[PDB]
Amino acid sequence: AQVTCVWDLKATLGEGPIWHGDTLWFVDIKQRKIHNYHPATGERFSFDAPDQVTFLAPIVGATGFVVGLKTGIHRFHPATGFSLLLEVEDAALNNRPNDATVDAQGRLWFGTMHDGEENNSGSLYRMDLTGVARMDRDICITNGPCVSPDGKTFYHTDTLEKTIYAFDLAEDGLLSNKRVFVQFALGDDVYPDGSVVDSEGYLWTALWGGFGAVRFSPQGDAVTRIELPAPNVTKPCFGGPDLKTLYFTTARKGLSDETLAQYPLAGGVFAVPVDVAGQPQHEVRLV
Ligand SMILES: O[C@@H]1[C@@H](O)[C@H](O)OC[C@H]1O
Ligand SMILES: O[C@@H]1[C@@H](O)[C@H](O)OC[C@H]1O
Ligand SMILES: O[C@@H]1[C@@H](O)[C@H](O)OC[C@H]1O
Ligand SMILES: [Fe+2]
Repeated sequence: AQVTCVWDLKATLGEGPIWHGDTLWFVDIKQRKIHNYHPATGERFSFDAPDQVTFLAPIVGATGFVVGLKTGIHRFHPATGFSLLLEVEDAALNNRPNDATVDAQGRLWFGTMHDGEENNSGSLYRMDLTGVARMDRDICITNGPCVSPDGKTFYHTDTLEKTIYAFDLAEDGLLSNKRVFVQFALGDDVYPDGSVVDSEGYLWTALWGGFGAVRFSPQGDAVTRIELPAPNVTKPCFGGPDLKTLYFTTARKGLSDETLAQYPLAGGVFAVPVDVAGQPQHEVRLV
């Protein structure tokens, strides 16, 4: 259908969109901002973060959000700012968190990455009521943790290796039976960024350098591709009254001034109606 640039925000690294409280929340990692977009009114709110902020997740029985800062996992509320919840990694790695999801058990799955985007020092983490467990390792840029509606399949992306993996997800939160789900052969400079799983179990993957997003069947076959006037698309997010408005964050990061003049809406927020609803956002169980 028609794609609308609903917020010509020109973010440096728009990322981590979630639908919460009937509005769209997301981040600009590199401008260190949390953004909030109210589609019903067009109202926009922005909050400064004391470090790069990479993901947002709401909390069971509590206000505010748990967020990924470069310095660790924090609680955030607009009224009180940021407070450290826990550190996950040696700061010496020059890592930062990146993408995250909340599964149906209130577990927060989030990745880390080399902030310099060169070292294979990133990991996957599972944060729940039993603590924080390292689930995978040795990945330069992690991305797009997500779970299927039935809770039995978990997807995770190695962006620079152009590969999405699928795992069996057990009821105690353990992973097994890792296998290639999709390896990207869509162009020299096209990499999978963030992904979400829709209500039918199909995977939507935003394309870095691919000017859009691709919907994949549970068997790993592309069924639909959405074009946006922005070379780097970072993550999809289902929102709107019935989770049938697919929002996308995008990024100006990595694009030359010439390319930005050619694609000036890069870094904007885009919305397109789709036929299959997304999954409802889950809240993290912190205690
Ligand atoms: O600009 C990028 C910077 O933000 C990142 O930290 O390191 C890689 C650079 O390309
Ligand atoms: O650093 C960026 C990361 O945050 C994004 O998820 O994938 C693209 C990278 O350039
Ligand atoms: O080769 C891959 C193909 O199998 C998948 O369906 O679409 C993505 C391609 O990269
Ligand atoms: Fe990402």
